[PDB]
Amino acid sequence: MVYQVKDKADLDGQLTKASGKLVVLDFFATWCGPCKMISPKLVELSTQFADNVVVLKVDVDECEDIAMEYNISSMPTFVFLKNGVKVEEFAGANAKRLEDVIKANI
Repeated sequence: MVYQVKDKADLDGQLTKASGKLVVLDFFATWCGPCKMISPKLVELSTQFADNVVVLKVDVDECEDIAMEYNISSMPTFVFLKNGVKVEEFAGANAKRLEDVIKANI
C-alpha cells in the first residue's frame, strides 16, 4: 500500500493516478532512526485508509533531486497534498499528529 517512488517521473504519475485523494509523501532515509520508528504506523494508517489515501515513500539518498526540489532538510518529513495543492507539512515522528492529519483531511 505504501509505494516508494523510483524517481521524479515516477512521483509525477503516482500523483496523477492519485486524483483527488489525500497523498502522503514520506521523505526518509535508511540511516534515520525516527523514520524506521514510524514506518510501521505509516503502514497501519496506509491500509486503514486505503481507498481514500495514497502513501508514497521517497528515499532521499536514491532520489536526491526530489529532496532538493521539495526543500527537505529534516527526516522524516511528511508532505500532505490533495488535488495538487499542499494541504500541510511537518517533520518528525509524531505518530498521533500523523493520524490527525490523514483523518482530518481524508
